[PDB]
Amino acid sequence: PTIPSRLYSLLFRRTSTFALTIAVGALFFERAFDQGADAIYEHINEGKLWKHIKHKYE
Amino acid sequence: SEPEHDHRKRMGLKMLLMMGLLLPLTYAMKRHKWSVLKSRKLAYRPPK
Amino acid sequence: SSKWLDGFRKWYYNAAGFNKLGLMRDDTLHETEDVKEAIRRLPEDLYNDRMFRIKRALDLTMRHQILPKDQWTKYEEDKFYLEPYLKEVIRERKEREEWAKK
Amino acid sequence: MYYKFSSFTQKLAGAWASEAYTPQGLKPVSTEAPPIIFATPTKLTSSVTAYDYSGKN
Amino acid sequence: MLSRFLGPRYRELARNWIPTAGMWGTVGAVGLVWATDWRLILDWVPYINGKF
Amino acid sequence: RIQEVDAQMLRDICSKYFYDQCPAVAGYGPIEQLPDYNRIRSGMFWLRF
Amino acid sequence: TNMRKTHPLFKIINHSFIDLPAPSNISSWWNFGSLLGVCLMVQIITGLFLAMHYTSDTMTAFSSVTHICRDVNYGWLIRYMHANGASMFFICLFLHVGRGLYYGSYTFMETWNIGVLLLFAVMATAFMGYVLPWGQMSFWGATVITNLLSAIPYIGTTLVEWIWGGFSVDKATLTRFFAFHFILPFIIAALAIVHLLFLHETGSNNPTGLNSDADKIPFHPYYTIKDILGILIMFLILMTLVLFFPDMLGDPDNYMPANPLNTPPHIKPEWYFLFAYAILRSIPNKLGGVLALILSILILALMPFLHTSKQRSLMFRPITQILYWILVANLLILTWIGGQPVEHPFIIIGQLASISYFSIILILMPISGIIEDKMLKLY
Amino acid sequence: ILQASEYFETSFSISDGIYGSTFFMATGFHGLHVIIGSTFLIVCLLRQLKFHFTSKHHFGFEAAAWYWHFVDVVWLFLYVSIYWWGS
Ligand SMILES: CCCCCCCCCCCCCCCCCC(=O)OC[C@H](COP(=O)(O)OCCN)OC(=O)CCCCCCCCCCCCCCCCC
Ligand code: HEM
Ligand code: HEM
Repeated sequence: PTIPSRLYSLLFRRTSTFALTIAVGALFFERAFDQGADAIYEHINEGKLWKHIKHKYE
Repeated sequence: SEPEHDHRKRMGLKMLLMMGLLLPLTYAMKRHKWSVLKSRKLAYRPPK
Repeated sequence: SSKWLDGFRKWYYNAAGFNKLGLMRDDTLHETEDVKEAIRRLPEDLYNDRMFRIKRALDLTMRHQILPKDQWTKYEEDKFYLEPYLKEVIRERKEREEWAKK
Repeated sequence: MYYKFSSFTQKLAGAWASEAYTPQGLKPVSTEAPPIIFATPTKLTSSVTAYDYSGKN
Repeated sequence: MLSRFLGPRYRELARNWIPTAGMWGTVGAVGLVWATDWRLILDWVPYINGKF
Repeated sequence: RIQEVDAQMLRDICSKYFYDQCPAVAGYGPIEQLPDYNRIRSGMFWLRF
Repeated sequence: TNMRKTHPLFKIINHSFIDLPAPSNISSWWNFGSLLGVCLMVQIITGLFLAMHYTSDTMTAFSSVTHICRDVNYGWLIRYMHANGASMFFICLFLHVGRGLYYGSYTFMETWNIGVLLLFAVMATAFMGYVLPWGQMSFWGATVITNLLSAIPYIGTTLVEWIWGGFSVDKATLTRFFAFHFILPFIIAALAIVHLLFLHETGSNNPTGLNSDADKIPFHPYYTIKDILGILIMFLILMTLVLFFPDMLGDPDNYMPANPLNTPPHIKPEWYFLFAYAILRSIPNKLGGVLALILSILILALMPFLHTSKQRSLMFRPITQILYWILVANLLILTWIGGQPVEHPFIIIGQLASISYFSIILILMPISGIIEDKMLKLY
Repeated sequence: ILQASEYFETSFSISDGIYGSTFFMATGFHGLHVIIGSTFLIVCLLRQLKFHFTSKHHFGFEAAAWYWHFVDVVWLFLYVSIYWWGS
């Protein structure tokens, strides 16, 4: 009834459920990783990219 | 000369973060599937 | 030859480094037809000892380890077990070659 | 003659008299016990899995 | 000429392999909508609707 | 107790005790065609379930 | 019953990659071989996506490459990974040959000879691919090295007129170089199949050089995941070399259009040819320089008959280890000298470097082998 | 250390009104108490590296965990009362 036993049992034990876990995690990882890397890139280049100066020239 | 410069650097940042995630995990898989062999002990039984 | 050649032989035996894998000298010889025939002519005890030492060395070189220093093969205790068999095989091959010459 | 405990199911199965009631053979003298050598000096401990620590106590 | 599999045992095998084949089909559909970035299903999901 | 056994609980019990489990392998004889522990362990589950 | 051992197509894959016995102690260097195959596929795949937009014409080759970089979606990515993948291909190739030399892998003579055929083919493929973008350096490097290939009396001038398809390098040379550059990686792939086939009759070598039949493991899952990890490390190095330093290994003079009347102050090939270039100009005779380049690349073929020790690997030969590392150092010096202009003191350094290179491979290593044989009390 | 950083980079001092006085005084005693807790954890860590805590009689880390949970619930009260609500 412990959490790692049930996490193995209903997610990792079956191979089709393993693949479903991998696919859903891939989609959510794509969204979160794209947001994180885009935010890091726009912070490192604060005021330099076009979207930071796009509002001045409407 | 390089209109792709900023997009290249963004893709490189994503590459660096993804590789820094992926390398210890793949190394861990190698260490698992090879740690079945690297802890192996051999013995010898000569009959004399 | 008296003073340092034996000392240089001991130092070179330490420096070459097959003693710290537990190997003897004749285990390190690369196989030819002559060496394979000499190995085939070995008795069962020396053959089994050789093959265990070889796979122990392969185990040690897998993990990038060496034997402890007390288990290093000593220079004086290193026996040349194979080379009479190898010399006999080389001699009979030379006899066959010189007969094929004439 | 009749029953010998065997057969991997832990059962008193049926077996011949020469092995059920004479389990020790007719060989006269035990010959040797060849010892086991290892590659590295291993700590082959039967009881309590050698020692458990992480430093000097 | 597929009359060799008309019996209760193959029906038993079939009802054993309904959920695994259905879950593999679910994996295939989710992977297809994930790889193609298909707009029919990806607009029905909360968190992935961020770039639209 | 034998009459209680049907197919569903039998394959549930067999999946509980066999599926995705690490075996103990002992061998004696000419056993180099006997595979390593990784292939024997990988054979204890199906990729299709 | 099972398809892995009875199906005639899966039997080949099982015999070559799944139940293949491999030595249990091979280091990371062996991964380089599989990396080479991966690079080949990468190059081929990226090459195909350069071929969907490249126009082999002297008016519209440079312009087509700029259109690939500036207007094709992610075309800059594909072009620069093709270039840096050629560089990574040569890095992995050099370390593959160095592994072959150090651990005595040239005793597989058929595998070694199919290897040096593969090396010749990939050098010619990289040459014609570098001619393909039709910049200043492409045109002038092609003209220089083909004109010195013309040095053979009574034969070389007809051969260079036949190779050029005209009086000098022109549109016919560019188009036939495009056809040859496209088609040579498939002969390379078939020769790699023959390379692997000639290897698998005897099995791989191990760093100790001993008979590994006492302890061998299947290729799956061990070396499968080991080569996967090597592929990931290689892709780190390659994508760092594309996404961060896309023209550190390149040459800026290739970014002007090919002006046939603009001779550059320096003319160089790419770096992976440069050592042979420094063996080329180390002799002040054109026949001598070209033939010395041929011997400097075919001394690898001569190598299996220059083995004198009763051992195989250099793991238990310290003097020959020292001579090998002096050889690698000399090769590095030759690369630097071939990068350098033909002035003082580079001419004497290059001459001594080539002399020491041929002396170390030809003379000094069998002498060191027989010295170590006498030193180990067996001769 | 990053509480010292927000002490360095705040817009007001302890003499800057009753809000500054209350906030800095409460956070100052919280910082003092978490320094005491960190020192107590350092002491029990150095005791455990010398093999002192057994499997049952390990009251030093029990007191450390109780003081640390106290510091945690007090910081939750400062987060609600001073930071989130009322500001
Ligand atoms: C007798 C030596 C005793 C050494 C003792 C060292 C300290 C021992 C106690 C501490 C332990 C240190 C680590 C031990 C390492 C292994 C043992 C060892 O020291 O080996 C010495 C090593 C190999 O030994 P060996 O092969 O016998 O040496 C022959 C010398 N040529 O040999 C060496 O290290 C010497 C290597 C010399 C290499 C010189 C190369 C000069 C030429 C380079 C040219 C490059 C190209 C230049 C360009 C050419 C064109 C212009
Ligand atoms: C076209 C590039 C090449 C490819 C794709 C290639 C491919 C391979 C592959 C897949 C292997 C087996 C894996 C391994 O053991 O590393 C291998 C091994 C080998 N290759 Fe190559 N190779 C190439 C170039 C060469 C060259 C130029 C040589 C000769 C100098 C060579 C000689 C060898 C040898 C001797 C082995 C045996 C390894 C051993 O047992 O030690 N290869 N190659
Ligand atoms: C069949 C596979 C291949 C095809 C179709 C192909 C095609 C091309 C094309 C069209 C170009 C010119 C486009 C450009 O320069 O960006 C090119 C350039 C090049 N190719 Fe290939 N190629 C292939 C394989 C290879 C291989 C295996 C190598 C490595 C030996 C290689 C090395 C190069 C190099 C070095 C360049 C020049 C890059 C530069 O512009 O600096 N190619 N290739």
